[PDB]
Amino acid sequence: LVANINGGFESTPAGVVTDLAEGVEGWDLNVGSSVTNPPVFEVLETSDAPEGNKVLAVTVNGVGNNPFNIQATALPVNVRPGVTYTYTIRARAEQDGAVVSFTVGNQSFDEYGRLHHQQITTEWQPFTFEFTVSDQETVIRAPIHFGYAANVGNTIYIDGLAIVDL
Ligand SMILES: *[C@@]1(O[C@H]2[C@H](O)[C@@H](O)[C@H](O)O[C@@H]2CO)O[C@H](CO[C@H]2OC[C@@H](O)[C@H](O)[C@H]2O)[C@@H](O[C@@H]2O[C@H](CO[C@H]3OC[C@@H](O)[C@H](O)[C@H]3O)[C@@H](O[C@@H]3O[C@H](CO[C@H]4OC[C@@H](O)[C@H](O)[C@H]4O)[C@@H](O)[C@H](O)[C@H]3O)[C@H](O)[C@H]2O)[C@H](O)[C@H]1O
Ligand SMILES: [Ca+2]
Repeated sequence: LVANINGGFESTPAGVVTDLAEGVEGWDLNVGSSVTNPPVFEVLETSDAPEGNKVLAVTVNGVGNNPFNIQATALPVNVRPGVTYTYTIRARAEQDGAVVSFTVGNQSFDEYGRLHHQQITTEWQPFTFEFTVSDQETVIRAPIHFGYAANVGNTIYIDGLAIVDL
């Protein structure tokens, strides 16, 4: 059982994402208002997909006030208080030098854990951490943050988010 839905983008038709809010089931891709140069989100069919046939590509053309202004959040993430989950995802970038934070938190924005400010290379890597649901929440979120200025001009690819009981 996986806590998150559509973790590998296989539920979504290929193409540029034109409905950030609802166009990728299991995810919210809304952009913060402080961003003035829009990013591009695209579900890509590709033979190097770590799983299945699709990945999500995020082209960062500019940043805003906080790195969370360019983001992909998995939701809902269905969990149980007390349980420790393993988070795993695959990521790479068009150019070495990209930076991503992989986070999990509640609908209050309190975080349970993160992998902070990770360097992303041109080759796929698994990024993994454990976290415990430490409050009473059963429906949480998994925000991925791309809006670091180091990413401007780059494209970050993600696939295979799986949040699983340890
Ligand atoms: C967390 O602290 C980090 C710290 O930032 C690091 O520097 C450090 O080393 O580690 C700690 C954790 O151990 O920071 C989170 C934000 O991180 C991102 O921005 C800051 C940057 O330094 C960092 O690199 C980057 O990853 C923060 O979560 C954010 O919380 C925002 C709300 O903040 C309040 O409530 C939670 C409290 O903890 C804070 O003190 C309060 O100010 C929240 O902002 C809201 O975002 C809305 C949009 O949301 C959607 O898009 C962004 C997605 O992240 C989100 O899932 C989507 O739903 C917007 O509409 C609101 O107006 C805005 O307030 C951010 O979404 C959330 O990511 C952690 O709380 C904090 O512990
Ligand atoms: Ca996939």
